[PDB]
Amino acid sequence: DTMKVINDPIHGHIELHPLLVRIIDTPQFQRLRYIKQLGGGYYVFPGASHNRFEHSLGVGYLAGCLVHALGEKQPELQISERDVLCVQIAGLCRNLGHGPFSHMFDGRFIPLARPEVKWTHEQGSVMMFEHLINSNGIKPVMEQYGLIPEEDICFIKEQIVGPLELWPYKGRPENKSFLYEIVSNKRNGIDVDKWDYFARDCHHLGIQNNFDYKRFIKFARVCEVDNELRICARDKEVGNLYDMFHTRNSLHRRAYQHKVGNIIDTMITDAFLKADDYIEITGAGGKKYRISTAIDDMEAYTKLTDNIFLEILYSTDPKLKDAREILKQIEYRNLFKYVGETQPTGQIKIKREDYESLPKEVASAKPKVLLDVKLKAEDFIVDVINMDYGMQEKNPIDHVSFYCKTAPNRAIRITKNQVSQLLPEKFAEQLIRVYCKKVDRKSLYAARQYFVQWCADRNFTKPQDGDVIAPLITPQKKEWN
Amino acid sequence: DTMKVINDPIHGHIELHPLLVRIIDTPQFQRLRYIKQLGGGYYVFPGASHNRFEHSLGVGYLAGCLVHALGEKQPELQISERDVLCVQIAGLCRNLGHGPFSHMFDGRFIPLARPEVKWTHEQGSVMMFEHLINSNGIKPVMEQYGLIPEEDICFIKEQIVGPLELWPYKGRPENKSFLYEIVSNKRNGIDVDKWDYFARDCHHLGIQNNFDYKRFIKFARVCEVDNELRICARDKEVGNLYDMFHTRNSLHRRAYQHKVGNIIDTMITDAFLKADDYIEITGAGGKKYRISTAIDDMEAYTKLTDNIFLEILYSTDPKLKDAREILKQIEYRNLFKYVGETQPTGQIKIKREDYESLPKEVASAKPKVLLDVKLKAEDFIVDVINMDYGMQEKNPIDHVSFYCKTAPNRAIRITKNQVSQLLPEKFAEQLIRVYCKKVDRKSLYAARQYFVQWCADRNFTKPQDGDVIAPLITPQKKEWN
Amino acid sequence: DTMKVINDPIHGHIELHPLLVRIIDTPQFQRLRYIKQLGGGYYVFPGASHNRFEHSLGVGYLAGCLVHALGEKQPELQISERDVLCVQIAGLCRNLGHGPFSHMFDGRFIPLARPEVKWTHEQGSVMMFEHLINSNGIKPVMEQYGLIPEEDICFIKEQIVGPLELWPYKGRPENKSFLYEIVSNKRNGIDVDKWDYFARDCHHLGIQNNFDYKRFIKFARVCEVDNELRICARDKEVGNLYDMFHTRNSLHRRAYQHKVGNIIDTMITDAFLKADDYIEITGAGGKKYRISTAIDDMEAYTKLTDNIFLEILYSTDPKLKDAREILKQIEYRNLFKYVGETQPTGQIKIKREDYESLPKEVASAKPKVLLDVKLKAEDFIVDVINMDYGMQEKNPIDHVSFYCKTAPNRAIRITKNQVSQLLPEKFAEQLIRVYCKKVDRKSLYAARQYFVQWCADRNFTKPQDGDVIAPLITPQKKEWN
Amino acid sequence: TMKVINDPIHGHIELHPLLVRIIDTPQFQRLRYIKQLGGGYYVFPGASHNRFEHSLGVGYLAGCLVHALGEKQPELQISERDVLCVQIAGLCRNLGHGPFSHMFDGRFIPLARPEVKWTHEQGSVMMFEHLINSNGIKPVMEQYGLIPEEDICFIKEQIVGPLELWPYKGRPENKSFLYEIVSNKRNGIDVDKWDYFARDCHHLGIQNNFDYKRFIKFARVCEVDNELRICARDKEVGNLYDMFHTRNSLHRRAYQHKVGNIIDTMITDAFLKADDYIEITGAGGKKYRISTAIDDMEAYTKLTDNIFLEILYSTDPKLKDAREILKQIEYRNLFKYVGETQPTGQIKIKREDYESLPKEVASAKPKVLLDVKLKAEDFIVDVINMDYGMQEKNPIDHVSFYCKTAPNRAIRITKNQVSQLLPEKFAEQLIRVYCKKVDRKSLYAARQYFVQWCADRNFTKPQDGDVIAPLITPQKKEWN
Ligand SMILES: NC1=NCN([C@H]2C[C@H](O)[C@@H](COP(=O)(O)OP(=O)(O)OP(=O)(O)O)O2)C(=O)N1
Ligand SMILES: NC1=NCN([C@H]2C[C@H](O)[C@@H](COP(=O)(O)OP(=O)(O)OP(=O)(O)O)O2)C(=O)N1
Ligand SMILES: NC1=NCN([C@H]2C[C@H](O)[C@@H](COP(=O)(O)OP(=O)(O)OP(=O)(O)O)O2)C(=O)N1
Ligand SMILES: NC1=NCN([C@H]2C[C@H](O)[C@@H](COP(=O)(O)OP(=O)(O)OP(=O)(O)O)O2)C(=O)N1
Ligand SMILES: [Mg+2]
Ligand SMILES: [Mg+2]
Ligand SMILES: [Mg+2]
Ligand SMILES: [Mg+2]
Repeated sequence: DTMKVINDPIHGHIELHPLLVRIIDTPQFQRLRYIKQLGGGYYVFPGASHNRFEHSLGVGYLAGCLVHALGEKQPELQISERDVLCVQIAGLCRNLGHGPFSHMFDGRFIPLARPEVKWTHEQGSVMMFEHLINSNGIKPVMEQYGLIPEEDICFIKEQIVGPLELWPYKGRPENKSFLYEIVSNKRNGIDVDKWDYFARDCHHLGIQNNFDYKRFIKFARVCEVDNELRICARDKEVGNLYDMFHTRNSLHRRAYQHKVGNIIDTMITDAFLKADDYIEITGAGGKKYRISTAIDDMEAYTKLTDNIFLEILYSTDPKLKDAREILKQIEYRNLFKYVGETQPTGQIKIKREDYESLPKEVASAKPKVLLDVKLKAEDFIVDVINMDYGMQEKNPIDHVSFYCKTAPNRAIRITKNQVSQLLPEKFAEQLIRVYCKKVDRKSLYAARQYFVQWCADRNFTKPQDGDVIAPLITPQKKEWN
Repeated sequence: DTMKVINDPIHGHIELHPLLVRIIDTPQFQRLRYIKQLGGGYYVFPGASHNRFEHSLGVGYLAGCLVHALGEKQPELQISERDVLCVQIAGLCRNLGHGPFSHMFDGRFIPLARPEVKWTHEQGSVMMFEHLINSNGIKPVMEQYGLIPEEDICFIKEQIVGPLELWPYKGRPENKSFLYEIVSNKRNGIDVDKWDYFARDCHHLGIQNNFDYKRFIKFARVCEVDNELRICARDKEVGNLYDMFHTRNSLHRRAYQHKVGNIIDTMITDAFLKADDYIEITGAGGKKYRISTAIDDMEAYTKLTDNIFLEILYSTDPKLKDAREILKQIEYRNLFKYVGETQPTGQIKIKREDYESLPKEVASAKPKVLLDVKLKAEDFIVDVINMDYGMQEKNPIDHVSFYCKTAPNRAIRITKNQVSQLLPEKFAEQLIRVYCKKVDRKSLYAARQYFVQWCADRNFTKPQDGDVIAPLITPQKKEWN
Repeated sequence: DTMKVINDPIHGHIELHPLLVRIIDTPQFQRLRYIKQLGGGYYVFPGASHNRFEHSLGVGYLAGCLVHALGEKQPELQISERDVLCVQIAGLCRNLGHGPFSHMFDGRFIPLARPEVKWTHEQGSVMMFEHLINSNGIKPVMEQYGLIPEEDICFIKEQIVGPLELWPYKGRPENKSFLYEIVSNKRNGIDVDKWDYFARDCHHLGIQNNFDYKRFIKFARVCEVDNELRICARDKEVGNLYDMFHTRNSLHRRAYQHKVGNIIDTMITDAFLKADDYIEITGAGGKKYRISTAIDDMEAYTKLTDNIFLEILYSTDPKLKDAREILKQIEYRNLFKYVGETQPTGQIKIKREDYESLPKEVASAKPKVLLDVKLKAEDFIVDVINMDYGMQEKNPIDHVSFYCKTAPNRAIRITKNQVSQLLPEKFAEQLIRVYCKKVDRKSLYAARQYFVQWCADRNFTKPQDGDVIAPLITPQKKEWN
Repeated sequence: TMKVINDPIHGHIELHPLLVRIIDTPQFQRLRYIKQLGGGYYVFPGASHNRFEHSLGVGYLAGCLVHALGEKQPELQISERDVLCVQIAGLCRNLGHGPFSHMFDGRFIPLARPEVKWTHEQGSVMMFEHLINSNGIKPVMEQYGLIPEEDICFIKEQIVGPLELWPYKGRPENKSFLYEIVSNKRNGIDVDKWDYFARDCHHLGIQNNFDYKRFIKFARVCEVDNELRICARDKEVGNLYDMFHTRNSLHRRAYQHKVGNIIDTMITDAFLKADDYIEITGAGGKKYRISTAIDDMEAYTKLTDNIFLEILYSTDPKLKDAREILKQIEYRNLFKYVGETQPTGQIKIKREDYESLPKEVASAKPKVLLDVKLKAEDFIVDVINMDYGMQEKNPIDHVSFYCKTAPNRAIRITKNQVSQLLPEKFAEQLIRVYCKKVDRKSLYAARQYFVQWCADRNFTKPQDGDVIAPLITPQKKEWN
């Protein structure tokens, strides 16, 4: 038996071992062909038609490259063909649990539709994996290639979700600790999933990627850090790591949190809410699930994809009128309208428990201005976006180990002051976007007065356009002028 | 009134006129987001997730580039804003008629489901364009921006499908003849649709593009050729024009006619045929249409997209069983198996009316070999692919006009023997691929012996691997050495 | 007369007006073919073989794109073909005054050869432009295309060096003020020269570019600011402008100030100092000049290119032995050895008058360790590098104007707090690199100890590898751990 | 420890320290001062790249191909030692290039030294010898497990072929396939091409059609006529025809560009007029000329693109003629392109005839009234042989393939098994004519002689023939 070759525009010709092919050629993996990587970003960036499927191949490919690289350079690590496959499998499978429109589903749909449940795509990836394995006769095929399903299935799932329950992992011991850093690096977020999506999202969005993962791979080594074996970067490359998270943040600003992309994701989510009662997805034993409950049964979830959008769009059932009308207004580009953007100030930190209350606050504002129409809470959306370097307030580069040229086996720490003064002083912040559902000229004018008035009242930053959109309101606030 | 900017990975930041934006923001154009450009090719090239929507924006942009370039260099042509917009609209809309999986629908499915009808995506584009214009109050918007609907609608349709019936066109006179060479060039095939898909398909497939469309635009001029003002290429660019069609042929060979890609298209088509009695598509006044009759009402056709594939795959209806199973086999990768490729020799052409007879002819071969199983006509698929330079046996470069540096207004002609001896002798050929529906080790062995024997019997070329797949058959034929 | 097309790998097919062709085809322009853009950088990045010539074509191209784009969108500015040509010429001739190995020459060599005189490549470009025009008969050709020599030459020089002495410019009035911001923007540094070197350097270096100059041009508008017409960016592009300076700093970190690149430049400069007396360059009327004095006569400077490197390398005269040995060490790669890098803490900064004393300070450190050799001051090279966003301590985005979508003719200001808390808190810093001229294991061992001890004594930052290269030294300083 | 180098084409390349010692010599570093495409840079301003970085990439790619063969097929017994000798050959096959690359051994040496037979390959072998001996590389080689007696011979043989029956001494015939990596004499499918396709394209602003990585992935070693050879996958045969189509296309667009070539020619004339006056020092202190530097490697080491500027900046009265030609280049006062034509039917122009062609053009008698009469010396006639690397032969007839169902069995694939759309011929000649007199009247005359001459010889009708010579082309019925 020989390898399958697959051509990918990002990575070129990738070789896939027959076990990986077996996993890929299943309904549970192929499902990822019908889930757009960037959700509603396709409706803003017309090149972003790419799906989770090809992203997963790439992650699997890169996990293999990193593990081979480490193995060829340091044979004393005892990296086995078995470890390589298990890392490739984890990389292939870490995106299995995504739902329709990727981050729209667990980021917006599930939290509103079922506020009580605790669901992430990572948890889904682990459940969908198990389902893939059992439904498809994968265990014997693993054994055929030297894998041991008892330990290795555990290893794979641990790589995706972390500790399943003082070394906390059963899949592998502390001397393979570095394997846990490849696919999903819980310590600092420097992993191959980022490296595929940087290169791949840039290719499709029409933005260029400034981070060189192949250079990182050539400089990476394993060293003993606090009695674990860990992946270490070369000292003088610390600048590139900082830039890696800078790039992540700027891809979030330019594309992933695009103000129209997010409002499209919001309109899609609203339509899913209105359709949730009347759509049925046949699960295991012929049982019936909703869009919001297909997450409890992997056989139903298997069939939950972006197709839901077009089920609703093309439906004739009058119970779906409301859902269908909202999708129709997306097609006509009759979208909820962007009013503006602001941030908090000092150490105001807007908590999740207060998200529901923000539209009422905006409608409660009392601008000293004569207004033709008057707007209510229902007429406002307030979207709160938590921008960070992947570790809330923490600097992930403080959780990175390095080595120097003169003694490559010796791990060292590097602080922000040892690198540059031109680096960020904070590593997290919030943006607040405000939109109005009432879109004629007179409503939009009013929305802008209320909005800027509210920014004034809450001591938020002056919107960039504030003097233009609300010249009677911005003189009131001393901090602004 | 301002231009929308859109960012395209192929062309960068494209500007859209408000009238173009009102056309794009309709159900009839937006449906092109759910039709893959390369149909089944996504299932072989994982980067080829792109859809018809982004290709159409590009054709529209490049149509505008070529018409602006001509207008700037040659003001005497009297090219107006109005002409520019109609060329852009024809370019944006020339792909409106595509069905599910693009060329699969009009090249595999409709010929087999509706043999009696003359259907092309071109004729669909015109029907869909009229439906788009009437359904969305576009005629007053055209008038708002200085177009004259009865004249300009005719012009737009003529650019897409040719004369609607001296000078055969009603929309513009012969002094504007060159404008009909931009979006769909019936004389020699050199047009902006090709240029967009060379660049876009190559970006997504992972095969680099070798044709430079920007260089062609820099050198393009309008000259008088037999009493019409036509587009002329610079003399010493003739070589790049030959390379253009060489590139087109190369992409057909590597990607568009990939042997697995074509058989996935075949399987899907099969699923669609078995499903066609049962799928209802709701059209005008709530009447119901079939997949095969959606082409008869544009309201229904508006809703006929790649969605149909997943409607079938996720159906529970027992009546859709056989269709659903074929699509499920695609997911497991249990595909009909490729047996080999051959071509006709000498004078033999194979006409479209002989296609049905071929699986029978393969089944009737009598290979002199020990064969465990016996295969019937219904076990074989025979795909006949007509490969050419866009004009059957004709050299399209014989239908291009050139100018020289010393007399830029004087059109000339250039023959093949004035360019190079390293150019093709013929400009059309046929490939014949044979596949087997039974996929076991023994049926496949038999399939190979029938196929190679059939090749020998019909005097076709020796398959490349023929001495390996049937070592006992290929000795018999002296022509094969 | 028609346009020359040139194919550039960065911009594609650029059209050049016949006047521009005439300026280009002179010894004074063609000179730039023999001057490497990145100096000694090619000896580290083997892709960086590019010369100032192609970069100059690119700057002129982009200068025309920006002026044409402003003209098309805003006809009310009265941009004439005259203005376009002059801006293009200023763009082409901006780099005429570079010397051998570009920034090496005016950044290292001239300051050490002729400490008293003050020479910049900007003034060199103005003096070389004049000599180009005068020696080649360009004035009459200017007039043949409707330029007015006395106004327009003044305008061209002014766009390069700024005012030649309260509206300070003679070449154009205040109502064309925006034209002074295209080629060399003295207010904030946002200009087309950067845009060309970002794309070009990246293409050659093998590092990818994050900045989209074409997006910036699409969003640019001229608006009234303090009673001046200025170029304004769209408000919500403010983040991209910050990203632009971030990309510049990043290229300086990775490439332009590479530690080995800089030392090669330093070694080359040392060879030129040793050669300076003996190399003769013939200027106006057979007067003889040195490498250091060819900047006084433009006929000599025309003949001063990277060729100097090879004339020294290939020489056999005993007078040049010392120069020739240093260049031979470059070939053998027996370079001065990098010791390490630190930065100053607090807001101490090292003034340019202290730079000479710094090698003596390093030799005067007394690390408490067995050293087999003592090093003297002349064994050390100390390279101090100012990193900023182009305006020393200042935020150049404070000197940029913006407009918003609701009133596109109203200029506004945006402050750093209106953008992001993730931005740099400072805009300038110093790097200090230390190298040793004695390269054997013992001397380098000692240099590391002198070095780290000198960092400790001065309260500079702990070198990243300090614990590894000087473990007997770093324990003394409590703050380091 | 490896050194890492960032190349824009290939990315981060790892160099074994033995490679680094070869590279860090005067003999290898001189390749920094020799442009890959010669006078091409004077037409394509992106093509500033030199032979140095091309050499690195051929070295990297030779390494990639041998490694990949070793990993896929351990039964070939490819050792670390074999990998290093193949990387060195790859690295060193360009060492013998002279100023402006193909200008030097294509134009200047054949005119200045017609007596001698000289190629850049021979020069790469002589330069490699000098590199080794001048820099103490033999003991460094021993230190990494190489054996200089055998391994120097193997490296040389990889560049130049056999140095006089299995013809090779550097390796036995079980390692036959290793001779097919750096410079493949059987069919021209080697890594030198792959690097230049990608590199030249990147700098020229033309996009490359060929996927070398895909080729490496599908490559295998099989036995073919009692010899191990690199074989390709059967279905990749179309890609191989494409590779040669790409090569020809790059020749047409860039390497034989009508002005690039005429700049090479002018530079070549400059070097001919300077040859008596430039002196370059060699071993034992002996002086050599531009034309005789090839006889002494210590002198040849100092002979690079710098000679062009030494001539351009010179003050010596004796160099004035050579200096003026180079100054004509700066001012863009070039010899003028007149046109292009080809022979017809079986006609083939012989290399002994090239000299006489300008006499033929000047001796033509166009029926047109002319102000100027032009002599033989006013014309340059450039004959360019365009092929698929093997004169009239199809290189894909010399490639071995394997199919999926029997990967160890070599097969042959004929052109009719592939496509009817492929070339029927694999070689042709282009004839370009230029005039050294550049005034409008001379150029108009040059055009009438040229088209008359094409008509006399029954060559192809130039493409612009009815426009440039409307009074000459109606005489020829074959043309209309
Ligand atoms: N010339 C060419 N053909 C295919 N191709 C892409 C498609 C796919 O991503 C990858 C492997 O395709 P290939 O056709 O080699 O594989 P297949 O499985 O059909 O053939 P087999 O080896 O089983 O006969 O490359 C590609 O980029 N270029
Ligand atoms: N930083 C960045 N933003 C957007 N963008 C892409 C997306 C889209 O194809 C094109 C225009 O987006 P923009 O955000 O400018 O338009 P929008 O309509 O949302 O803003 P408006 O002008 O209405 O306020 O650019 C892009 O590539 N990079
Ligand atoms: N096929 C091809 N040829 C040239 N070329 C590049 C080189 C050069 O930068 C630009 C213009 O070259 P061209 O050959 O068109 O100009 P030339 O001046 O020799 O021809 P003329 O028009 O005077 O006859 O394009 C290019 O990319 N591809
Ligand atoms: N950030 C960055 N730096 C360098 N670089 C390029 C230059 C060069 O071709 C290759 C290796 O450079 P590096 O700086 O890593 O090596 P050097 O020999 O100086 O460091 P050492 O390891 O000896 O300390 O990469 C690169 O692309 N990006
Ligand atoms: Mg296959
Ligand atoms: Mg908008
Ligand atoms: Mg020309
Ligand atoms: Mg180093």
